[PDB]
Amino acid sequence: MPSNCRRFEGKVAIVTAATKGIGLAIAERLLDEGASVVIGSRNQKNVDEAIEYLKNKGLTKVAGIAGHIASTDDQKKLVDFTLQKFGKINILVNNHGINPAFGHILEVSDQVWDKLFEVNVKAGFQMTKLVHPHIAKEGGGAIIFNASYSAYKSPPGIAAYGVTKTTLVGLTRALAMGLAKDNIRVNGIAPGVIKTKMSQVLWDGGEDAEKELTDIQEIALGRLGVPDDCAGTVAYLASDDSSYITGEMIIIAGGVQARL
Amino acid sequence: MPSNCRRFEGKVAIVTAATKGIGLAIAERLLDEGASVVIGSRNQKNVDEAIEYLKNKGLTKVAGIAGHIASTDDQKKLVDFTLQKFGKINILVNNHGINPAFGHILEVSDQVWDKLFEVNVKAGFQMTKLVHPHIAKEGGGAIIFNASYSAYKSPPGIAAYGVTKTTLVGLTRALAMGLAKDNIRVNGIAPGVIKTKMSQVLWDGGEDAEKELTDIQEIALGRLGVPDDCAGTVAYLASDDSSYITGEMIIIAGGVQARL
Amino acid sequence: MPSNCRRFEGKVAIVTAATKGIGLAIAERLLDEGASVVIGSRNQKNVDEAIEYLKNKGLTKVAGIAGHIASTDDQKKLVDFTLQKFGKINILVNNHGINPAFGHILEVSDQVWDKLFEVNVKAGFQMTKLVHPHIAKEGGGAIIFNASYSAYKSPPGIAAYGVTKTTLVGLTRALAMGLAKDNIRVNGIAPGVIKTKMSQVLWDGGEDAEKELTDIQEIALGRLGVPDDCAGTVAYLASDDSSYITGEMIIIAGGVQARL
Amino acid sequence: MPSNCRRFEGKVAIVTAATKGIGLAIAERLLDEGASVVIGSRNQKNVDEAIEYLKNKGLTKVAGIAGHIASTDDQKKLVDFTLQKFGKINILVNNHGINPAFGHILEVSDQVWDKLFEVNVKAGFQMTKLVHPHIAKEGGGAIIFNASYSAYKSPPGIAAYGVTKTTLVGLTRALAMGLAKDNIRVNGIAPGVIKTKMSQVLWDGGEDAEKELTDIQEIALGRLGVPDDCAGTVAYLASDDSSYITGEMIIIAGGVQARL
Ligand SMILES: NC(=O)c1ccc[n+]([C@@H]2O[C@H](COP(=O)([O-])OP(=O)(O)OC[C@H]3O[C@@H](n4cnc5c(N)ncnc54)[C@H](OP(=O)(O)O)[C@@H]3O)[C@@H](O)[C@H]2O)c1
Ligand SMILES: NC(=O)c1ccc[n+]([C@@H]2O[C@H](COP(=O)([O-])OP(=O)(O)OC[C@H]3O[C@@H](n4cnc5c(N)ncnc54)[C@H](OP(=O)(O)O)[C@@H]3O)[C@@H](O)[C@H]2O)c1
Ligand SMILES: NC(=O)c1ccc[n+]([C@@H]2O[C@H](COP(=O)([O-])OP(=O)(O)OC[C@H]3O[C@@H](n4cnc5c(N)ncnc54)[C@H](OP(=O)(O)O)[C@@H]3O)[C@@H](O)[C@H]2O)c1
Ligand SMILES: NC(=O)c1ccc[n+]([C@@H]2O[C@H](COP(=O)([O-])OP(=O)(O)OC[C@H]3O[C@@H](n4cnc5c(N)ncnc54)[C@H](OP(=O)(O)O)[C@@H]3O)[C@@H](O)[C@H]2O)c1
Repeated sequence: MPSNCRRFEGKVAIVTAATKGIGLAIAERLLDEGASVVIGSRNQKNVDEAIEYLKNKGLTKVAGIAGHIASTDDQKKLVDFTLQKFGKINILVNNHGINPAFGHILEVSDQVWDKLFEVNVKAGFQMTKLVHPHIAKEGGGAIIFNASYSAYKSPPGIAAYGVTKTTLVGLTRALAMGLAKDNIRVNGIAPGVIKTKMSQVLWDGGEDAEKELTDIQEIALGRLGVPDDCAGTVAYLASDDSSYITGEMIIIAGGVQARL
Repeated sequence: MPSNCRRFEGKVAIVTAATKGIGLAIAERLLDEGASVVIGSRNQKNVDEAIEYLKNKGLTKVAGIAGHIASTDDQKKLVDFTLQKFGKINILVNNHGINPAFGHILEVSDQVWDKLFEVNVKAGFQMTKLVHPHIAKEGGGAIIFNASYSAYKSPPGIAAYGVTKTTLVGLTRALAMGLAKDNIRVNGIAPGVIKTKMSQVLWDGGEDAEKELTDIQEIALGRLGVPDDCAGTVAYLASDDSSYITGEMIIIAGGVQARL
Repeated sequence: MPSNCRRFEGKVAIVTAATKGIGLAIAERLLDEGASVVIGSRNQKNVDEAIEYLKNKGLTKVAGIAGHIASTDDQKKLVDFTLQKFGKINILVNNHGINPAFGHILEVSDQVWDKLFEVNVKAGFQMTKLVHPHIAKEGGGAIIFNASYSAYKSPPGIAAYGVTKTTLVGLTRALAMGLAKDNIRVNGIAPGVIKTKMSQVLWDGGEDAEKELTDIQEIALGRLGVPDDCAGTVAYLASDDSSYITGEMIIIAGGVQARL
Repeated sequence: MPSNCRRFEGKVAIVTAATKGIGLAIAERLLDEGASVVIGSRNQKNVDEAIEYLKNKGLTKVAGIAGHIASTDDQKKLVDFTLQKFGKINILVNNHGINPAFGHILEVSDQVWDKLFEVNVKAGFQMTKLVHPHIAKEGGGAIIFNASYSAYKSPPGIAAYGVTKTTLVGLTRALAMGLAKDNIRVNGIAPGVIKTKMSQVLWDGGEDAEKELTDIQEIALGRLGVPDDCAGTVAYLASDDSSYITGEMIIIAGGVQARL
C-alpha cells in the first residue's frame, strides 16, 4: 500500500464529503504523499472521528469543518477555512454526491430531480468557481470529480442519480477546456460498486450476496471495490504524473464495460 | 426530398419547440409520412405562421398551442390539447432547448445554470412523465431527444449549455432502460452546427464566414447543416425502421469526431 | 411494416455476403425501395436460392455472383459484374464477416487471427478501394459496414472476432474522413445478437434459452434481433435521410449499453 | 518531478521498442521505481546507447536485446532473455508501433495495410500470449498497450495507422476480459502528439509551428507532449495504484476531445 510517492509536498487540497468512504481514503493518500488537506462533511462528529483517525496514523497536516456541501454559505466557509488554515489551495476533489431515491425513474419527483442535480452537480460547479482564483494564483493545480460508472451504464433503481453522474462527465470536460488557460487540469473518476455506507444495501447479505452482485454487475476482476481502490487514481490525477491529461474520466470498476 | 415513406399513418406526435428550425422540419416530415402532429412554442404568432406554412403545403393533420415548455401548467396544457385534438399520443419529440449565455463557464451564474438545466433537461423529463401513460396505452411508441454534438465535444462560449446536452445523453439512456418495459423506445439526435435562428451569430457574415466555421468545426463534409438534415433521422428513430434500437444518440454533424 | 419508402430508385448497391441473414434482408429492403442490387456469397447454390427468393417476391432488379469476399480475384469480379449488369455503383454494403473460432482469446492461433482480420476488415478496405472511383463518379454515395455490438462490449468466446469489429469502427471513421471529399458517406451498424445461422450456438435452446440470453445480455427490449431489424438502418444510412451523417456507428442491440 | 514513487521493487517488466522516445521514458520510470526492466529494439547500437544512458543515471537493473518485435523468433528470444536475466515477468508494456505510410488511406497498399496490423496489433497479441503464463505464475501483473489518441480521432495522412490503434483499444479490452481470471490487468494509453522521431514531421518547423499545431489539434493545455508525459501513466497502470482498473484507455493528449 505505501507507495513512497510524495508528489504532494507543499500542496493544499480540499476533499469534499471526506469523512467516510472514498473521500476519506483520498484524503489519507494525499496526506501520505505530503499534502495538507481540508476535509468536510455535514456532521461534526464524523469530522471529529475522521480527523482523529488520520492523526492517529501520524497524518497531522489535516483540518476539518462541518458543512452542507450544497449550502452556499458552507461552501464559502469551507474555502475560507482552507485559506485560513493553510494559506492557499492547489487541489479540489469534489467527492460529494448523494443518492436518496430508489425506484423507477418515472417515480422521481421534480423536486427530487432538482435536489439530485443541486448536490451532485451544481455544488461541484460552485466549489470550482470558489477555488478557481486561489488555484490559479498558485500557477495551476487540479480539480477532480468523483462521478460514477453509472454515468456510462444507466443502472436500475438509481437512474436519476446516474444521469447526474453523466452530467459530471460533461462538467469535468467543460471545466477542463475552460480552466486549461490557468493550467488547472480537471479530471474525474467513475467508480463501480465500492463497499461504503452508500452502496451497503447492495452487498451486506454475506459473502455470496457480494459474489452474486459481482455477478450481475459482470465485474471481470470478480470482486467489489473498496475506498482505497479510488485513491491511487485521484493521487495520480492530481499530481504531475498526469500533467498532460485533462478532461478525462477513469472508470474504476474492476473491468465493467461501458465505453471504448 | 420526398421519400414516399409513410411510416406514421395513424400515429400522433408531439414535437416541442417546433415552430421554427429543426423542430418545424421534424414536424413537417412526420406530417409527410402520415402522422397527426401537435406543435408548440412560446409565441402564438410563431404557432400561427407555422400552422399556416404546413397547411399551405397540404399538411393539415397539425395543430398548435402556445406555451412555455418549462411551465408545468403549459406542459399539461400541451399534452391535454394533444389528447383533445387527436385522441392519443404515440410519439414525443423533445426538441426544445435554449442557449441564453455566451461567455466563459466560470461566468455562468448559479441562476443561469439552473435555468439551463430547467429548460434543457428537466422539461424533457417532465414531458416524458406526462406523455408516458398515454404512449404506453397505445402499446408503445417513441420518445426522441434533441441533444447536441456539443454533448460530446465541449464548445467554447456555450459550455454550460453543452453540459446540459451531455445530461440529455444520460437522460435518453436512462429513459430508454426504464421505458423498455412499455415498449417505448427512447433515442436522441446530437446535431452539429445547423443554420437556424439559434446558431445565426456563428454563420451570418456571408459565404466564407460559413466556410471559416466549417473550418474550425472540422466538418468532414465541408458545409453547415440545415434543419431538414435532422428530420430524416427523427423519422427513422420514431418509426419501426428502428424497432430494435433504444438508448442511442445519433450525431448529425457532417463528420465531426467526438466519440467512437 | 413494409414502409412504402422508395429512396433508392435509380441507385445501384452491392451488398456483400448477402445470400442469408442480415445481408439478404439488407438487399431485400434496398430492392423494395427501388434499387438495383448485386449480391454475392461463396456458394453458387446460396446465390441461386437468394435470387429466386427475391424474384419470387417480384424484386427483379437483382443479380448475383458467387465468390470469396477476401479473394482479390473475386472482389474484382464482383465489382466488374456489378458494372456490367447495372452500369454504375452508388452504394456498397460491406456486410461480410466470419467467426470461425470459439474459445479463449489466448487459444487463437496467429493464423486464425490473421484470417479474422483478412476477411472481417481487410476485405472491406479492399472492396472500398475498388468501388471508390465508381461511386465518386456518380457524385457520391454511401458505404456501410456491418460491425457488431461486440466492437464495444468484448464478448466471451469470440473476443478475437470482437476485436475485428472494433477495428471496423475505426475503419468506418477513417474512410468517412477520407472519402468526404468525394461526398461518399461511410457509416456502420453494430448489431447485437441477431438470430441467424452465425449466432445460432448462442440462442438455440428453445424460447426461454432466448429469454435467458436476453437477461444475461441485458437487452432492454427483452428479445433477440432478427435480420430485418438491421435493414431499416442500412437503408436509412445509405439514403438521403442521412445526408449529413458520416463516420457514425448505430448500435442495433435492443438497448444493450456499451458506450455513451 | 522525480516522484520518489517506488512501486515496482522486485518486479520485472518488459518494455518493447524502448530504446528511444516514449518506450525509453517508460523503462526509465519503471527503473526509478525499482523494477528490473528488459528493453528491446531492432538496432543493437540503439540498445547499447539506451542501456548506457540508463546505467549512467545509476539505473542498473536493466538489460537489452536487439530484435524485430514482429518476428516470432525475436519475440521468443525477448521473453526467454528476460526469464534468463531476471527469472520472471510481472509486467509487459507493448509500446511498439510503426507508421511507414503518409498519404491518403486509399493509397495504402494491401501489403502496407497488413504490415501495419502485423506490427501494431498482432505483435502485441503474440507478446501477450508468450508472457501470459509467466505473469500468471507470479499471481498476476499487468500489460499495457500504447495505442494513440488517433484511435479515437481519425487523423489525416496516417489514417490506416489510426485504425490499427483503434484495434488496440479493442485488443486491450478483450485481453482485459480474458486475463482477469489470472489477475492480469490490461490497460492502455492513447497519447496525443508526443515529440519523438516518429511524430517529427508533424511538429518540426520551429516553436510556433508547434504553437500552430496546438491550435489545429485543439490541445487545451497549449503544448505538445514529451515522452515523459506518458511514463507516469504507465507506471500508474502497472502498479497497485490501479489494482481495480482493467480494460481502460487513458488519453494523454493535453485535453484533445475524442470521446466521452
Ligand atoms: N459507494 C459506491 O458504490 C460509489 C460508486 C460510484 C460513485 N460513488 C460516489 O462516491 C462519492 C462518495 O460516496 P461514498 O460511497 O464514499 O459514500 P459514503 O462512504 O456513504 O460517504 C459519504 C460522505 O459524504 C458526506 N456527505 C453526505 N452528504 C453530504 C452533504 N450534503 N454535504 C457534505 N458532505 C456530505 C458524509 O458525511 P456526513 O454524513 O457527515 O455529511 C460522508 O463523509 C459520491 O459522489 C458517490 O456518488 C460511490
Ligand atoms: N441550431 C443548432 O446549431 C443546434 C445544434 C444542436 C442542437 N440544437 C438544438 O435544437 C433545438 C432547437 O433549436 P433550433 O436551432 O431549431 O432553434 P430555433 O430555430 O431558434 O428554434 C427555436 C424554437 O423553440 C421555440 N422556443 C424557444 N424557447 C421556448 C420555450 N421556452 N418553450 C417553448 N418553445 C420555445 C421557438 O419558438 P418561440 O420563440 O415561439 O418560443 C422556436 O419554435 C434545441 O434543443 C437546440 O439546443 C440546435
Ligand atoms: N448474427 C449476429 O448475431 C451478428 C451480430 C453482430 C454482427 N453480425 C454480422 O452480420 C454479418 C452477417 O452475418 P449473419 O449473422 O447475417 O450471418 P449468416 O446469416 O450466417 O450469413 C452469412 C452470409 O455470409 C456469406 N459468406 C460467409 N462467408 C463468406 C465469404 N468468405 N465470402 C463471401 N460470402 C460469405 C454466407 O454465404 P456462403 O456460405 O454462400 O458464403 C451468407 O450469405 C457479419 O458481418 C457478422 O459479423 C452478426
Ligand atoms: N510520437 C507520437 O506522437 C505518438 C503518439 C501516439 C502514440 N505513439 C506511439 O508511441 C509508441 C512509440 O513511438 P515513439 O513516438 O516513442 O517513437 P520513437 O521515439 O521514434 O521510437 C520508436 C522505438 O521503436 C523501436 N522500433 C521501431 N520499430 C521497431 C520494430 N519493428 N521492432 C522493435 N522495435 C522497433 C525503435 O528502435 P529501433 O529503430 O532500434 O528499432 C525505437 O526505440 C508507438 O506505438 C507509437 O505509435 C506515438
